[PDB]
Amino acid sequence: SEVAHRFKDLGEENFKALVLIAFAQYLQQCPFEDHVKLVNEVTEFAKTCVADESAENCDKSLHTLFGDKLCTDCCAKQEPERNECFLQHKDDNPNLPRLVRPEVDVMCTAFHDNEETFLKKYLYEIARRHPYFYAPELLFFAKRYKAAFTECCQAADKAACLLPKLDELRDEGKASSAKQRLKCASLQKFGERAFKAWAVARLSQRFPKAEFAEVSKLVTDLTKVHTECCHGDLLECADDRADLAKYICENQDSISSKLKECCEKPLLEKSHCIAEVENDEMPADLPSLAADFVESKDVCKNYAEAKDVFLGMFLYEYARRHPDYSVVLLLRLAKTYETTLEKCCAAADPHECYAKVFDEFKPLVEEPQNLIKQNCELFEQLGEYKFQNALLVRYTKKVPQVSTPTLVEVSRNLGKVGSKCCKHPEAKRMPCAEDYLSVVLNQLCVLHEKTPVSDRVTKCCTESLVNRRPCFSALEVDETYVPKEFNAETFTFHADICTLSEKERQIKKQTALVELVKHKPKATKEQLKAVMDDFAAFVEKCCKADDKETCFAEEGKKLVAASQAAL
Ligand SMILES: O=C(O)c1cc(/N=N/c2ccc(S(=O)(=O)Nc3ccccn3)cc2)ccc1O
Ligand SMILES: O=C(O)c1cc(/N=N/c2ccc(S(=O)(=O)Nc3ccccn3)cc2)ccc1O
Ligand SMILES: O=C(O)c1cc(/N=N/c2ccc(S(=O)(=O)Nc3ccccn3)cc2)ccc1O
Repeated sequence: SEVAHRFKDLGEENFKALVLIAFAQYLQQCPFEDHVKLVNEVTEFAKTCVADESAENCDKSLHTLFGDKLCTDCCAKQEPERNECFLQHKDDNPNLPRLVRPEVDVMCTAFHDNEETFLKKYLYEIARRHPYFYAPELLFFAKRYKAAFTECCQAADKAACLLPKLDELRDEGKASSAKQRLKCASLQKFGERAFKAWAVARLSQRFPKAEFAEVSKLVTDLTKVHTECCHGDLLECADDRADLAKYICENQDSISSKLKECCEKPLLEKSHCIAEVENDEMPADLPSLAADFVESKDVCKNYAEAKDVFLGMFLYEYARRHPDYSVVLLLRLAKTYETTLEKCCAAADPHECYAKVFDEFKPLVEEPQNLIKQNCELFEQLGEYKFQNALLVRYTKKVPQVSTPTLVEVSRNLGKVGSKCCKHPEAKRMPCAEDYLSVVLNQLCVLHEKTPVSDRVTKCCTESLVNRRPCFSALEVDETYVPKEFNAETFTFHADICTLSEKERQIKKQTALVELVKHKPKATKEQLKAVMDDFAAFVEKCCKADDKETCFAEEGKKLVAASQAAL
């Protein structure tokens, strides 16, 4: 009796929350009350399984049960053809209104008037926009959301208290959503082995005192935990995630010294802590990697007798002594190793063939170090917004088939690497940057997957997970792309532009830049600035003007006319 097991282990509050997240992630377009009725039904039913497991239908699988509730094209099909359909029907870019924040008094009224509904609405709106949000982490976001409203709605300045907390949590969730999106992407588009490897590299860096067999047990469980959430099995996902947090905390002395605090925290806070713990102290006495991977007379034999274990050991051994290296780098190195081993172990004398394999790594390590430095110097100069604009023009030139909204979202997100990473001491910058850029390029990948337009995005996206950043970095301007033309409807200028929020002013200014590039992909920073200058002088003119709409319309014609025959 599955439904009872999960209701018992997770408890009423969490079960009700998980089931809702599941419903809002599948039927993203269905309204809040349609999900509320569905939640009440499964919760009512689960209670009649919790009271008596001996009841009918209580013995059915969660996959079979939840599937039914939605049906009250994918609904026609039955298990296993059932769940795969609803999965394939999840939307990374769902056509939903732009969620607007009400006034603080308004927000505090609704929370006081009804707490549960207020949080069910939060869980609903998030999950429906973010179909791959790590469900257990989402309960932690709700916990904090509730906890912020309890303190700020009773305080004197309800606004200045909550708004920064709301800004901190929404930035944190957008980041959580994007990291978890990459996890699912790695599992579904690349396979269990690609995810296994990624986790082996990270947990090796984070737990360098832990033995390979111990890093293996964790990754096996973490692969289970994440496959489940990505597949939609949110109830067992949240359970197995709690079952791993318990194991880690029991066997701390075999895993890490940075765990003591996390394990004394409540169950939601505990897993959140472990998921992002600081890497432990690297072991003092660590032999050279050459001893086992280059010099050892048994390399090829170990590569033949156990390719998965030996190559797994190499990844673990490099990663456990390289926390200044991004996981994508460590995986490029591990792949390179295996690749050189494939060649050399066929040759007459393999030892001389693969003898200078660590010298074959030398470029692969330098290239990210070169990128991070370059992009951070530009960051200290430009400050962020102008840094996004630089990336904007660069990426628009490489892949101009991509929609302006996707280019503006992604280039803004790429730009955010400077503030996020150039703050750390030079040595800590590469995992931050590269491991963050993979998350942002994964977004460009998932948004493009829905409506493929650029064959270059498709190639870099599908070709590899790990080589994605060098794949885009390597792209030059598109010389085969047919420049788009300007008209009366390219740009739309109204009075409202004047009173825009700073954020929306930037986004509007960036949106025009992408289009300007889409007009002339061979355009130069100065040519683009010249047109961007005239555009600025134009809204300055009409926003100050007596009429506004007549300036915006009259001068609007002249602006697009002057922008066409001059760069
Ligand atoms: O409960 C938890 O959240 C918890 C989390 C744990 N490990 N968390 C990890 C481990 C690895 C990563 S990772 O981001 O490097 N891995 C991946 C995998 C594929 C694609 C992208 N990233 C991220 C989180 C380990 C034990 C736990 O208890
Ligand atoms: O608002 C702005 O920041 C602004 C920025 C503009 N940037 N134009 C360009 C043009 C070309 C490039 S690029 O492809 O050469 N890439 C780069 C990247 C870093 C430094 C220099 N160039 C990068 C930026 C052009 C017009 C503007 O209005
Ligand atoms: O100073 C400014 O406010 C400023 C504003 C500018 N506004 N650019 C805009 C304003 C509105 C739009 S729009 O959203 O109506 N048009 C669109 C939207 C998407 C794709 C193509 N066109 C597109 C570009 C452009 C340059 C500037 O300097």
